[PDB]
Amino acid sequence: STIEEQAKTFLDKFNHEAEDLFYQSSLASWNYNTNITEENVQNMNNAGDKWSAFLKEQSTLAQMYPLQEIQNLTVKLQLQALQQNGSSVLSEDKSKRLNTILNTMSTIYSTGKVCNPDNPQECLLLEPGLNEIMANSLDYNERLWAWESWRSEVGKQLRPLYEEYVVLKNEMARANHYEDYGDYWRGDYEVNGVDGYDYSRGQLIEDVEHTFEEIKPLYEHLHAYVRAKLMNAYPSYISPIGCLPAHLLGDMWGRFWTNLYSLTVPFGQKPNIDVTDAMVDQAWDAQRIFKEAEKFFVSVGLPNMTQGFWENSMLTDPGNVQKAVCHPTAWDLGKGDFRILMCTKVTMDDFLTAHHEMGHIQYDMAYAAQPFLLRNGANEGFHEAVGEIMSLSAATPKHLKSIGLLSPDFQEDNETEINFLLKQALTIVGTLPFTYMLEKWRWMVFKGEIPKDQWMKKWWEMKREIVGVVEPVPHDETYCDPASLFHVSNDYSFIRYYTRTLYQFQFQEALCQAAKHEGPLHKCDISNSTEAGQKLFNMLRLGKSEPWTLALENVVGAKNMNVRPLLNYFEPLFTWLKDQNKNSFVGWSTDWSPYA
Amino acid sequence: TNLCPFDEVFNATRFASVYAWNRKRISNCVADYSVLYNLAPFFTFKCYGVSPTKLNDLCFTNVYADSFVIRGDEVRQIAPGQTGNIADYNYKLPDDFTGCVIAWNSNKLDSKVSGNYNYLYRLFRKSNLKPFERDISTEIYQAGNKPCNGVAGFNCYFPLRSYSFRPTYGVGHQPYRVVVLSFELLHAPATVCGP
Ligand SMILES: *[C@@H]1O[C@H](CO)[C@@H](O)[C@H](O)[C@H]1NC(C)=O
Ligand SMILES: *[C@@H]1O[C@H](CO)[C@@H](O)[C@H](O)[C@H]1NC(C)=O
Ligand SMILES: *[C@@H]1O[C@H](CO)[C@@H](O)[C@H](O)[C@H]1NC(C)=O
Ligand SMILES: *[C@@H]1O[C@H](CO)[C@@H](O)[C@H](O)[C@H]1NC(C)=O
Ligand SMILES: [Zn+2]
Repeated sequence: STIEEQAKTFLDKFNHEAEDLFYQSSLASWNYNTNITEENVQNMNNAGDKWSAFLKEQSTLAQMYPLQEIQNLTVKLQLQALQQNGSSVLSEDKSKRLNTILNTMSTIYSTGKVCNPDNPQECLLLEPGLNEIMANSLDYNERLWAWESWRSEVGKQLRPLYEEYVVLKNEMARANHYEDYGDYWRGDYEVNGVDGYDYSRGQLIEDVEHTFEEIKPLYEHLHAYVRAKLMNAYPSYISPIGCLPAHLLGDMWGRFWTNLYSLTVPFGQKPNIDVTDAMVDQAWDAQRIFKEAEKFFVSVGLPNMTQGFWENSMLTDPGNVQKAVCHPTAWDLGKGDFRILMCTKVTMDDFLTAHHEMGHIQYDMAYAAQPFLLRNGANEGFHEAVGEIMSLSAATPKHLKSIGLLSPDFQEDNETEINFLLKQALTIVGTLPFTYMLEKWRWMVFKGEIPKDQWMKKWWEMKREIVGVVEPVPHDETYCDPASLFHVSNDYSFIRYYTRTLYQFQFQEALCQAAKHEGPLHKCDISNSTEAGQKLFNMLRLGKSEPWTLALENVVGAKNMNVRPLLNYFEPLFTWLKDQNKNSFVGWSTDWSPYA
Repeated sequence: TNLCPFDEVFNATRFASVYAWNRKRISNCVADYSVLYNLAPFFTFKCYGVSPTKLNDLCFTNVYADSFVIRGDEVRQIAPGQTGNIADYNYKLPDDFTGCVIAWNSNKLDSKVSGNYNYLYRLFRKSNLKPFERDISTEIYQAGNKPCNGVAGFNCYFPLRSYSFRPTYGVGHQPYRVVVLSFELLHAPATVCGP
């Protein structure tokens, strides 16, 4: 018979067997998460190992189907997903060495501690000592010491491990018909076989560079504003023309500028929008929060949560005997089993993250009719973008007035809008240069453009060129500062955080084009609008069955990632910054250093 | 004044598998559907051919008491002119089907933690099903171009799969018990009228 007919039945069997095994593994992991016992750990390890062994055996079996004689797009996608060799192509000794290297790197990252001399006992881990010191202390010397000590007591144990990891991953990628590991990671956005909706693996770099170039001026103005505020904070440590030292950007690595908000408030006489008091006063619990979230999602036409979600999910910290992780997460075990794990507290932040996780659950519920191999977002940026759009819709003052939570006498003025847009930009704008820079450095290190003996020398060059961040203490080649970050030392892609930040702003305005919104884009709400809900559901229900270009076009009317809606969103703050920067200088000089 | 044995079928401890669905032939008694017509202890009742609104005055030759248990979302497939997994590999109803179907949830009974591998259903078949046909074969399904030699291997599968019913499924995956009462009438005195 035809090869596609010989593969259809194989796919059916794989689906019917993988559903049960994935359900077993997910159930075991959930039981571990909600109840930490030794038997739970053993059960979860056994289930995970069984699922992984079955997956590997099925992939080995599937590798025998010639893809060159199959034309159906869905079957081609499923078999291409199932036919990956992975790291098995590498030799057994090399594979064992790679696994040992990865485990050692993760253990060093998550186990090392830092302490000053003459205190060999009281040594702080990364949390909650280093993070709190970075995000709360205003002492220059203490911050510098913490930064340099964390980067000097860890990178030494990472540099040779990282070099061997780079070599092994590069040879593994080359053995699997790829140019290098960077190409292997870029292959997630690759689209082929569809006429008029194709995407090249090398086009991602070009698109990212174009988007960053057209973004640049807003980041320059924001950096000038932040630099002026920091200079006013530190009278004799920051030059009026220099870049920003790396040990003064809120957290350890300067990924987010959120913690800078307390030092960059435009109008400090008007308090922020904190509605914790109204949350506490009206006798409001976690169940009420989730019912409000469900009502908000119902108001746009999306279905409501089932009884199993209410019965099985854990929406409150158990306390007493049970010990559970409090990181919120939307679990999709499969077969109609959806749950949300979170330690709810009476706070507006929990109110927003409830909407985030419920959007995750709704998107998981949307594509439950797809085959097992296509039950995920179109690419690695769609899913969190759909998560964040719900929070953006629900954070507006109009929605908070639509739930009877704020006094109707509260009238929004331009000062509060400026404060809100600056707070949003200190998280959205302040991370795109960092993400792009780190991904570019890793890509070109894998490609081989940077020789080893020059790695650090290139890494801190872009900090002066792109991010505009300077080094407080000179660094030698033996350091491995970039490896100190979480994602790089755990073999994680780091470009998904870029495209997502754009994709959401493309979706938002598109939905607001069906909500008939009049006015600025920073106050649009999709509530009580069935057209926007239907437009969103059209994209959500597709899952991975179609190229992500088609999914993007089905909502925004464009076949490529774009950033113009982001600038449209930030136009008011952009104009305010342009007016305020009449005396401050836009730009920075790379040759400036604090130590000269 | 013989009451037809409808009482002992609904509340049986266990029902057979989907591909071994149980049948009962009922004749020469009195069956009253008004007991379940206005009581509502079930969840779903629907049917074709005969209107439930007091049409037991007619006479039928025999009553078929088909019974089995399936997945929830497959309850839609027990209907005339339907196509799917059940309608192609497990049970196929005639296009002009006359009779009634009652489906109700059975999560408190047929659901066990860590799975309830006791219910079997066919997944692969070489053809379709003629109306009112039985399948009790255990032959290995051939999908490739080589003999299977009676063992599972390349392009050789076991045609039966087990429902892993566990009390934490969604409403779609939860077990549903289905009873099909078929009123077969032909050229006969048709003593089974049910006054
Ligand atoms: C958690 O696990 C322990 C031992 O595994 C058990 O005794 C306890 O009942 C479990 N808690 C719950 C809520 O099931
Ligand atoms: C692939 O096969 C499916 C059958 O499940 C069909 O619906 C679809 O149109 C086919 N597509 C192509 C491109 O052959
Ligand atoms: C890698 O995949 C190709 C086809 O994708 C296959 O021919 C080859 O055997 C695989 N490698 C190994 C070691 O099996
Ligand atoms: C969810 O919405 C449906 C509307 O089709 C409604 O019938 C159902 O009762 C709702 N769920 C709850 C728990 O109210
Ligand atoms: Zn998320």
